[PDB]
Amino acid sequence: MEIPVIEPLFTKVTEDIPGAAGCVFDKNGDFYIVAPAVEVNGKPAGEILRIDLKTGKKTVICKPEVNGYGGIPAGCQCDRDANQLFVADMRLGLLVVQTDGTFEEIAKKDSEGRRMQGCAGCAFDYEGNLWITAPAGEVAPADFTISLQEKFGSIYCFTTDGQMIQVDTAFQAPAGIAVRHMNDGRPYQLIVAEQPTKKLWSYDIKGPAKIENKKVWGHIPGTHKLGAAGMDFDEDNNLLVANFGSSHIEVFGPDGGQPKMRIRCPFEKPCALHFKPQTKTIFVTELENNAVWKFEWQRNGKKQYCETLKFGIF
Ligand SMILES: [Mg+2]
Ligand SMILES: [Mg+2]
Repeated sequence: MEIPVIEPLFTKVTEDIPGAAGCVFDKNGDFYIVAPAVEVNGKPAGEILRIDLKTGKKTVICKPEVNGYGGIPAGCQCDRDANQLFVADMRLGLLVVQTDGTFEEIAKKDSEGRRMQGCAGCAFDYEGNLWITAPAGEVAPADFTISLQEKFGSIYCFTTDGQMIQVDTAFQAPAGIAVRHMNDGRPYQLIVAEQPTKKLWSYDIKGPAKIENKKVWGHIPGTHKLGAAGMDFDEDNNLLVANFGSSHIEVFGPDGGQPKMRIRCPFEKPCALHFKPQTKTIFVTELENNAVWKFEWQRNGKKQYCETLKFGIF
């Protein structure tokens, strides 16, 4: 059982973005990168940037900061009803960021009164609930910590009613995250990457912030220390998963298990992925060259929540 590999042509899009992680298309087809970077001394110096795709030129729209504590934004999703970005920050929690660069911190505490943990990945379901991974410890002003060895990583659901609910915990560095939907649009499965354990986990989604039947859903190949990072579904509900401790993007079928195909990259350390809406084009961030690339996949992406806005014919 050798896993078949393809080597499509990758094209460089932009470069020199230290930590280039989360990326997203907004409702105008503009492209954003979050850059969870620090300065030499270690002070957070996170950034959210917009990329001109015909030129690769970059524009910093936001340097998140709260009480002089800098952000480490890592993951991002675009909203549906308003063109605004929900941003998962490893120092600041969940931010909502306008295209005009202004932002709001969403929650200092969760629904049980606990201080919020720093967040990394997030995925809207089609009902507008945001599922979030939190591999960091408490948000600032607490000292930064990371569940790369100890199991204090957590999962949240930020519901359409405005509740920040912790739905599971005791993960070792949860990273990427995605929601599988049935053909009729109902959220069905939550998939969570547990980065250093090489596991992808699945839950049955029974409602807003109600998940159960947790199980190991997929295995990430590779012998290195870090496995899965970012992930996204294609329109057939194949899950593409950046394998950080490698030069590959893994492709799982709807049934999980072992990858049914691997995509070899011209670089190590793939981090985040995102389809361009209505195209087969996948954008990939990677931390060997701190750069962004694109390549063509075999079919279009699964529509993100922000693509599901509909309007009465009147
Ligand atoms: Mg649990
Ligand atoms: Mg993505």
